[PDB]
Amino acid sequence: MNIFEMLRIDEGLRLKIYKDTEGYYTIGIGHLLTKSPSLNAAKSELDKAIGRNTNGVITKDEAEKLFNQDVDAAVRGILRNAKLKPVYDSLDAVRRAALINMVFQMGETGVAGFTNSLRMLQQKRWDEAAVNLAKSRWYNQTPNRAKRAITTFRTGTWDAYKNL
Ligand SMILES: [Cl-]
Ligand SMILES: [Cl-]
Repeated sequence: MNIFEMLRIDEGLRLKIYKDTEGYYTIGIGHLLTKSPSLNAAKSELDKAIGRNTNGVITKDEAEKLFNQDVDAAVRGILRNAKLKPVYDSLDAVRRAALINMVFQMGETGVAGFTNSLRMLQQKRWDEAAVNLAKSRWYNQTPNRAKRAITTFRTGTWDAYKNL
């Protein structure tokens, strides 16, 4: 198991524009297009991202390419973030993947706001951090996915993703 496989399980793969859990236009493997309520705005962002007139539909290769870019961007945002970087450096390989997952889903800013959980993770207080992470809108709105990430942080293994 690795970050790519992990996120592919959490986000799924859709080749036509769709609305995510928050109702935002998205495509591929969780690639957010726009928070705007307009399909046109979404189609236009898609074309700009792919480099062609797509008509709201892309191929698998195109989806994977956006995915690669997005993971890279997520890692780069963590490393550039003063609050995130120290946490990430302190963690093992499996838990790093869970932090990337969260950044991919909610953005650097969002994650950087979990101050208390971040400090617990850096301290290696696994159970405590897991309880604190669950007290969030994130867990209440997408509980199954949040549970998977939280279990990951708690155990340092891929058990939550094994079977999926
Ligand atoms: Cl892009
Ligand atoms: Cl969920």
